[PDB]
Amino acid sequence: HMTEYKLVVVGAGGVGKSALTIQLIQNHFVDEYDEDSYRKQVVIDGETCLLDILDTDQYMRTGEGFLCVFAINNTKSFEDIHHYREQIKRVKDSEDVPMVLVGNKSDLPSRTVDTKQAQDLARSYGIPFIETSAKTRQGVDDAFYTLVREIRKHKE
Ligand SMILES: Nc1nc2c(ncn2[C@@H]2O[C@H](COP(=O)(O)OP(=O)(O)OP(=O)(O)O)[C@@H](O)[C@H]2O)c(=O)[nH]1
Ligand SMILES: [Mg+2]
Repeated sequence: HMTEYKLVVVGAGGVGKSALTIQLIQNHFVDEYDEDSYRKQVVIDGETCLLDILDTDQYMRTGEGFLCVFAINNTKSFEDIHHYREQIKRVKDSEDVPMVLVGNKSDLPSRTVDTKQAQDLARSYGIPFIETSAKTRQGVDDAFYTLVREIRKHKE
């Protein structure tokens, strides 16, 4: 009676992958954290979805959609997005994998990646860009829901 979506959250260490997932799962922001996956049931456009979420193998090759996360005060995390996308394109053998680019930590003032750099990168890949804060919860639902919608756009 519900539809499963297998989602994988990738990106450089420290960008807030666990925090974003924990925000989705328990509606709270964890300052310090620690080895498995999470399930969440959520209605998205009138469909009961069971999200199966891996934070950071089986999931990489069977994942249906990817959140590619960098932090907006970590220029290197942003630069490394290319490596994460090439990896995904390799291990799914397609140039057209459901994916959302997420720029996390928007609450922080120390901002070294501009919204234009990020908009440019996402436009080049043909994917949505969503800005988030795991701390304030801004954008978190939006990122996961938009990923579900990209998966649907691609396959039944
Ligand atoms: N201010 C702020 N801090 C955040 C945010 N997201 C995560 N952090 C902090 O950044 C640090 C790293 O967050 P994690 O979720 O552990 O990062 P991760 O990407 O899962 O790191 P790995 O699991 O090592 O790959 C932690 O101290 C978090 O509290 C955010 O949106 N805003
Ligand atoms: Mg993590």
